Parts: sequence; structure tokens; C-alpha cells
Amino acid sequence: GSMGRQCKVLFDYSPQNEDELELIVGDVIDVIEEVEEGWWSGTLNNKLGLFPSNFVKELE
Repeated sequence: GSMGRQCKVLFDYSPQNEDELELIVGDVIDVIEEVEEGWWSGTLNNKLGLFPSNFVKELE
């Protein structure tokens, strides 16, 4: 319930696990809610995953 806004991918993230969402630079990820500070939960097109809020900013 943070009224979270979509975060655009600014930096490259090569995931350590496939549970980690592949951050493609330039695209935007629709986040549901953040679960553990760094690790947010959202889906990029058809893959749902966890992504670190370091490489993505809620600037939109």
C-alpha cells in the first residue's frame, strides 16, 4: 500500500538467480510493492521477479 510508481531500468543487472528479474536498460518495470527494501517485486512483460532498487529508480 505504498501507491508505488513504476520504476525505469537505468542500470544493467545481470541476475545471480533467475528469480531475480532481468533488468533491461531502458525499459520500465511495473512494480507491485516492495518487499525487502532493495528487493522489489514486479513484472517485466511476462516474467515476474525480484529486482534490486539500486539499478531501477521510481522516477516516473
